[PDB]
Amino acid sequence: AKDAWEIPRESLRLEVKLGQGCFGEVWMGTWNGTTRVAIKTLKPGTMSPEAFLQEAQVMKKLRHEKLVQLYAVVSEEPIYIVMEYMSKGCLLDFLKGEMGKYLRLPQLVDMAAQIASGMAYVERMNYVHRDLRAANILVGENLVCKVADFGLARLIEFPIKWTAPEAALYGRFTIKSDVWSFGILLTELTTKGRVPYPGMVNREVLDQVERGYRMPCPPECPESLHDLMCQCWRKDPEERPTFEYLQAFLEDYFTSTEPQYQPGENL
Ligand SMILES: */C=C/C(=O)Nc1cccc(-c2c[nH]c3ncnc(OC)c23)c1
Repeated sequence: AKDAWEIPRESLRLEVKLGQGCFGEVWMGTWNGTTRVAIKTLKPGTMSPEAFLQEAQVMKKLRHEKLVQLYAVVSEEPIYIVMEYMSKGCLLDFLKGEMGKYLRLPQLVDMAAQIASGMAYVERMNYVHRDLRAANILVGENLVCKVADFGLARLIEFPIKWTAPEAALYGRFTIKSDVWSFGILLTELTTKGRVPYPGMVNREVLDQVERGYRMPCPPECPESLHDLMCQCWRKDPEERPTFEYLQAFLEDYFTSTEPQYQPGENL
């Protein structure tokens, strides 16, 4: 028995590869002959069909302007998850590539504010994302940024570099472990997409972060924004800020917190 998200596969056409998802290719396509969509597919043997479809099931419950929106599901093999098309690709590639070279702090903080707004919704809905990072943010026209890849997201009831230590070690995933990941994402934004903890392997990251080590202020990043990162990286997850606070802080940043900001060479 199917629900009202289900469509027939013949209503989809797949034009062009957009890249590799976690478990199969993602394609740009059209739906019902007039809607541009993205279509996540499942590579054979990677994982079971319904484990793949848990991603679609979580997106059925989520609807916000800063989260990539589910459109439709084909729940018979070959499975397709059909969703909103984001024309500028993943944020990580955007930051690393030609276009991000001219991004400066006002645009980067505005992207962080949009991401914080989507995560504030996740927060209000009592969900956790667990895979928050620049590779899982998608960019659209006018530099809209949206939270994507809900493959691990879940109603509240792993790469150590982005994952809060209590989640990596003990599996304690809460919205505060996502707040930690958002702090790491802020470093990806202010370094034009560099890998966090440069020159450290995972085991060193784990040992050091447990000893109190935190990344220093990126070059030309204001101390006030590095302070925000350090708050997101507090050892005690309950001392980390809420996404509601991060959204407001970042939206108001250049009036309330850095009214004297001056452009630099890179930020
Ligand atoms: C950061 C690299 C990366 O993950 N790129 C990437 C892979 C697969 C798909 C996409 C992509 C691009 N536009 C999209 N719109 C909607 N959904 C997507 O994937 C789910 C999109 C980028």
